[PDB]
Amino acid sequence: EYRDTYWTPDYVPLDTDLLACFKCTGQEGVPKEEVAAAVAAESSTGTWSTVWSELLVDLDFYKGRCYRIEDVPGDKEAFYAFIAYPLDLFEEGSVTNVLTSLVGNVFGFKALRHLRLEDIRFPMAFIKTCPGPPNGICVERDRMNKYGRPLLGCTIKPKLGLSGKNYGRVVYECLRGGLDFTKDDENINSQPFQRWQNRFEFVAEAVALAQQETGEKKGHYLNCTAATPEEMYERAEFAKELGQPIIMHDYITGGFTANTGLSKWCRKNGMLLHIHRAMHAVIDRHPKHGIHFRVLAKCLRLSGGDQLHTGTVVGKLEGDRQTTLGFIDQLRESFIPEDRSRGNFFDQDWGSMPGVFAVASGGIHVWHMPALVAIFGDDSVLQFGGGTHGHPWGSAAGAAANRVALEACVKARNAGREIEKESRDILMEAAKHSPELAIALETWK
Amino acid sequence: EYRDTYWTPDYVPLDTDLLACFKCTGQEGVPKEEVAAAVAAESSTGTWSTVWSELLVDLDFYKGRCYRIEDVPGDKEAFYAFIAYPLDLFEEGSVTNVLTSLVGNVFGFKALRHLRLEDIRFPMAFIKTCPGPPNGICVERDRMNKYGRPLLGCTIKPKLGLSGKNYGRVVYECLRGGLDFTKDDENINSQPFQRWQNRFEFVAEAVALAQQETGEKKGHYLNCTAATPEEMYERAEFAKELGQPIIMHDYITGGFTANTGLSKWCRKNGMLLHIHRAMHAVIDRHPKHGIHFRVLAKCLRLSGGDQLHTGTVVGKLEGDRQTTLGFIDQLRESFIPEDRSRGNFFDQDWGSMPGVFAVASGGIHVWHMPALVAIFGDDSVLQFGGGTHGHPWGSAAGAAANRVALEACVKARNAGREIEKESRDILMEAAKHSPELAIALETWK
Amino acid sequence: EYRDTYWTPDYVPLDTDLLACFKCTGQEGVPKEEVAAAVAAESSTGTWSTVWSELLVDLDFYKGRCYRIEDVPGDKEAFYAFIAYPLDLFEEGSVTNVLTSLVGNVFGFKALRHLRLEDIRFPMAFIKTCPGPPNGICVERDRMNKYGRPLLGCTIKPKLGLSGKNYGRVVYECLRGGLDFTKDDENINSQPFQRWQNRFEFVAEAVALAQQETGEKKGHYLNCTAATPEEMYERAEFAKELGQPIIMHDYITGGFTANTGLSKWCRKNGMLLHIHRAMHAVIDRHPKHGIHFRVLAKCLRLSGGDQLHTGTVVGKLEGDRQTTLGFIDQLRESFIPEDRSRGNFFDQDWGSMPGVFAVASGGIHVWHMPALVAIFGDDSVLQFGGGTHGHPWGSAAGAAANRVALEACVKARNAGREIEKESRDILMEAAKHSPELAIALETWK
Amino acid sequence: YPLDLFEEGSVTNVLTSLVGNVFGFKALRHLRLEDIRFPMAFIKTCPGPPNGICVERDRMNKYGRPLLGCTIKPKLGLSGKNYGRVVYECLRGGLDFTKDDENINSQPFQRWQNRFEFVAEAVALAQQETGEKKGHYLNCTAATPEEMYERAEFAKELGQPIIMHDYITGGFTANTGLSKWCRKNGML
Amino acid sequence: VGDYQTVATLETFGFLPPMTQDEIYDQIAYIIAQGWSPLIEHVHPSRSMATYWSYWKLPFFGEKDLGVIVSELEACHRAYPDHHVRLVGYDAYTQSQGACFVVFEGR
Repeated sequence: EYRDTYWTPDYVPLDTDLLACFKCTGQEGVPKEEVAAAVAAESSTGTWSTVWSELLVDLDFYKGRCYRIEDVPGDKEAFYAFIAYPLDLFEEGSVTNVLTSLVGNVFGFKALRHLRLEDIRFPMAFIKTCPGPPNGICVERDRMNKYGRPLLGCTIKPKLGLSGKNYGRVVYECLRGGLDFTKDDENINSQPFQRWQNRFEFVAEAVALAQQETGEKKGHYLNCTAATPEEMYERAEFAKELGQPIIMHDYITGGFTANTGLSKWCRKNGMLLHIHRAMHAVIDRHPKHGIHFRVLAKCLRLSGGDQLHTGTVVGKLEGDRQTTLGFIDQLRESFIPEDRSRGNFFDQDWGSMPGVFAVASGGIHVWHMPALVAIFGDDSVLQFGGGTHGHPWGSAAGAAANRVALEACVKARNAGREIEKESRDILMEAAKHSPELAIALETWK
Repeated sequence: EYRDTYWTPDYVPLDTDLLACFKCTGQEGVPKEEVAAAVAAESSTGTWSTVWSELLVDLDFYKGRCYRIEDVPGDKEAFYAFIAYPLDLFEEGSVTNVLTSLVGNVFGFKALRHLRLEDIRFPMAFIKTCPGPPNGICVERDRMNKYGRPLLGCTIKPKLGLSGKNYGRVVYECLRGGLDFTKDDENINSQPFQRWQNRFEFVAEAVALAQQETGEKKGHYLNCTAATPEEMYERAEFAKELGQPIIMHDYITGGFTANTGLSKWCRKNGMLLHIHRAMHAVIDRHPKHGIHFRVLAKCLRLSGGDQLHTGTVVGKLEGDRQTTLGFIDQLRESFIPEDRSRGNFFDQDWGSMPGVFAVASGGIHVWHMPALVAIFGDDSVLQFGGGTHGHPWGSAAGAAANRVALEACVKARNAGREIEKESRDILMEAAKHSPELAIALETWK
Repeated sequence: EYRDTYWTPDYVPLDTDLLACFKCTGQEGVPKEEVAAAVAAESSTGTWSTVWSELLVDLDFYKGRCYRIEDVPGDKEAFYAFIAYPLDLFEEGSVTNVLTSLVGNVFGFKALRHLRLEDIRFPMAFIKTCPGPPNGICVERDRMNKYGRPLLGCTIKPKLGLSGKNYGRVVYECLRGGLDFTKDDENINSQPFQRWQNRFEFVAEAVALAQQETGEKKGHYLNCTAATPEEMYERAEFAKELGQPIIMHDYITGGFTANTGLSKWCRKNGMLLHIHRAMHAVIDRHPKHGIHFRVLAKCLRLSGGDQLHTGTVVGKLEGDRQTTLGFIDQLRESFIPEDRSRGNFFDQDWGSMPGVFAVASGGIHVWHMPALVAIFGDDSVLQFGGGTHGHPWGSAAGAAANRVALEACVKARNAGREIEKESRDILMEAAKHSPELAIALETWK
Repeated sequence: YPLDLFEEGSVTNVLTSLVGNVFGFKALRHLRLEDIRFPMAFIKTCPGPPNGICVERDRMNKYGRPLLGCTIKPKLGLSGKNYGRVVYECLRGGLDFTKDDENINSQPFQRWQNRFEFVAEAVALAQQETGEKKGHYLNCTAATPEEMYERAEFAKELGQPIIMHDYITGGFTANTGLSKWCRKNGML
Repeated sequence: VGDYQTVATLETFGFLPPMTQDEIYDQIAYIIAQGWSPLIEHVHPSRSMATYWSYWKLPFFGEKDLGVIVSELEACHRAYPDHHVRLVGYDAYTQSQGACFVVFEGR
């Protein structure tokens, strides 16, 4: 029994503590308080019998406190548990240390059928310790001089096979159509068919040419995720020398340590950082067990970064857009009030620490854009890899069609109109001056 | 429909291909071939309609091939799928690239209820490209001059709170009892109560003192997982200057890139590398979805490393030790024949690339040791954090008791005896010369 | 008039704000609220007429708030003013930025006859951001293996004129008498009569010889304050190579930036940092105007450092030891309750950030030691430059006499005795085994 | 050949200018380079051997007799510990040196760092036991000059007084660079 | 109750009392059963921290008799009755020491 020292019936968390929410399912017919206290201890302290060395350090002060067990709305065996953590249990600005101390060993205890990390309330102190995003939302907008509308990206299709020249010319064709950015594929950094130096050189040349032609500050997302941190820094500095204003990375596969180092280097060198969520589903695909994507989003925002992939939710699955908009709030706003429907179990304030852009990509094209604008607001980016490329008139025409669709949609939204219902009229009116938009809307009606 | 170009009814994999096994569960009443082909394509290629740029590169050659669907023994909705990959789809020695290309986006497709990566057959070429473990099993044994028996470690309890002097003296007390190594806690790298420099200095002094006293080459696992790769390399080089022969790291939290860089640095500087599997359960706790721990073990062995945590399986859960011994085989042997019971779906050969030590820790003490020796063989390490420390006579006495228990057990095993049954007689005979062993066996009978 | 927007009659400070106390004396017959609001604005915002650019940033949020005016006990024209500061007005761990934002321009306003900074309540977040002392009290005790008693130093007299060999042999003579440390003179770093390299080499040799002879870990304070930071780092690294465990610096003359850099280097290299308060009196000699020494002590503790000079208060001036003990509390304890008599106007908590040793030197010798032990506790160091050197039997004999006096005094204190009254009996009993102590007590009765 | 037709101390340039294209002319059934008379100037330009015969004898304190080496058999297959103990057994018998095999620099069965460490330990032990300054030939011929210099400096740090190289396979440029590094670092 | 004094032990069966001759027979029989090769090492106890001990006659490959091993052990023990003498089983296929422990401890 561990409730007596790790379950607190009347404790109130301190404003400097780290508060964690776990959706817990113990074995059948077990005390919920006991399993919650077991989880809390397994996060900090665990012994199989009487021990000696724990009397040389005050275990009372350096221990977690589960202070509230609430009944989950939908399952009476699953319950939300709120565990506190003294500030001293972590490193000053190490998201890696937070993950190690939170999920390092708790998932291995046999007395828990399922465990899911739901929400984390980071104290203001720990947030002020971490480097945070190198640029921020408003700073990125200033560096790109783009406002009024969300930004427009696209993944370079096919997933691989392109040489440096071919990849560069495809990126140029996508970019010259008014598209804001292009992202390299998450699994493509350096290949036998394509060495990264050639791709970076050709894509920098293409970006410069498109920037000169269209009269707009443009850029492409360059990937630095690689085998070693030395190679990552080398590629990042090579991109810096080539005048490219943004680079991209995979923080889960590369690592939280690598992501933090890359963000610090970007701040030290004045570079924008794009991030993709590769392998996030392996942690959040299961709706009952694992780690919710909001926790990963919080960790990435603390570790630094300017963009984070989300999908929207819509296009294939109407789903539960409430919690998606909730993590969007946690991505953009400095403070977010509690919202059980949005999956926000704590009053979380970020002080004046700049937020992170949201990335919506995958299974989307022109027909979805009004709802995407409505749900994601103006602080987001939309990527249409196949849609822009699969347009019969070419990638440039597809990008132009999506750009004018976005312009018309944001104009109608600024007009004070409910875009979701009359979206068909909006797209028809836009097509009255863009035949490529008309044929695109015809393709995927 | 994607079967026509991504399902191969009669294709035989090439010996240079990368073969992957997925336990797949599509939606109810869907073609198993179609969902397998969808997974295979989503690993390499995906388009929502007719596309143009894919005619500039031969999609036929740069595409995966799912070539075999087998019925899972236990579920008729779940099925094993074997997907091939041309060698060119990856980087020459980047486990990060392998993970990005394998699980980067496949887990997000709505047409799959569940997906689990089971087994990977790495081609000999890709294995020869990767740096691999810096030292190897036999090389570590040579550098420590320890043979005959498995090695004995222990985690320093409590999880935190110790100053440099206190941590160093606790490590010295644990080490002087014949214990082989000690591992720092996975979530403890640098803390406000303990700066890493002081811990490294004091633990190096304690290791030197214990090595002089006991007349054996000893060492402690030093952690270099930190916020930035620069700090990691700085701490590793500081440990190198202090004559410490081994350092430790968390490869999942720190990152595959960071782990590969650390292993390359260890090889370049002649250092041993210890690794803990923090956050592995978040990927393998669910038995039906996620990534099996054998895949992560393969990835770590390719990325380099000398030790990997496993538990045993026993102590709390008798479980299915067959597959555990299977991944042990994949950790130690150069070649492993196929074994469906052990979860080995491919004839995997590592050439002459040295293996990795297995680490068994957590929920174990003196009573379990005979079975641990029987299942893990001689190429493993046993850690008893609480058991050695919680011994009433002190950490040194507990470590000595575990050491003599291991010596007696390996002696009886070398004698040709079945240790599992007569284990009680073995431990009584050992206690006939070690009263600390007797009281320990009394404590947790 | 600025009260309307910079005087808050009912505002309660936020727990993340920076709270400052100013003893203010405006011109005769002026509104106290108005002058307090003028000081608060002059710390953040000041305009001579209507302005435009302040409407592009929310001045409401980025402005200080004076929230309490209290009547000073002793003057009705002087009044204590408590001004709040939003956390965002400073740098993450820059004491230099704090000083610039607090006293950068406020002291130049004509509407204030006198202004004195009394107390600062640093938020927990800002404290967690700063590097802090590199080692700490307990860590220094561990690295020196000295406990039970306060430590004993001495300044090397005369103030200058010594060559490398002569300085080294004088330091050796002082050290071999049981003296803990010796401090170089604050104005002596590199001279035409003595180049710093020779002094460091000879003093390192002497420290090594004395350490071998006396069988105790000893050291001397080496000064790195110089013309350029490059020279400072060079001398610090030279001392590191020579095995010297502590270096000293003048943080006011050298600068807060230089002190912070030196402390960071000491933490990165595992070095102890001694600090002297040269030119502090020019800021705190005047009891009605300037900056109180408690503020400077807080700033140094935040900026890092292991020792700080204080005097005691006694020896020449019985004075007001209450506030001295107050700043001692602020130097040692993690938390200090409010005490108006001790000059502590805020409930200040340092979390678990290690404190700083107190240094008592100047105008003291053997006769004062019991009271010094009583007032300074065990976490302090005592320096007797002239007293140990001016002893007729030599520096070694004087140091031994002071050492045995300290041992007897701390023994009697541990015995449960009131040392201050029976101090004469204590010193006579000590002299019953130390004739050098007897003659010293005879010299300055 | 006029002196100006070559580089000041480049044997590589000499070989390029001497046999670069002459062997391809059809009007010659056979051609064989027999002897070369190097001018004193060109010899004075080249770095030359880093130590020399008498200097090596001084650094080893061995005179009177020729020196005695042996190749470590078998050609390969040894681990770091096994290679080191075999070298120690060969060295402790009064043998002057041992040479690694010309085709063995870094192998999947044996990484060069382990071999260098173990052989340095064995050389130190044998030197202490026999009371003579001894050493083993360490190979630095590798894929890249950076790796060659890294291994040479690692051997220098381990107190090994001699390293070995294959000048034809590694290259005349690599050999010249290695010799210059040995002179700059006092290595045989 | 009571303390455990630090003891200069001898590497895997340095803690247990010295092995009996029948136990030596069993150990060498196990070494034979694993396909390893016996090898005898003796060294002065002052140099126990060295990496390579003074080896006896070359390792016996293809030798499957216990009696010759025992005779060699007693002969080497009589050669240096003050040195530490241990027996090591060498595995050719893995280039490691399959099993090793001390047989005779010096005076």
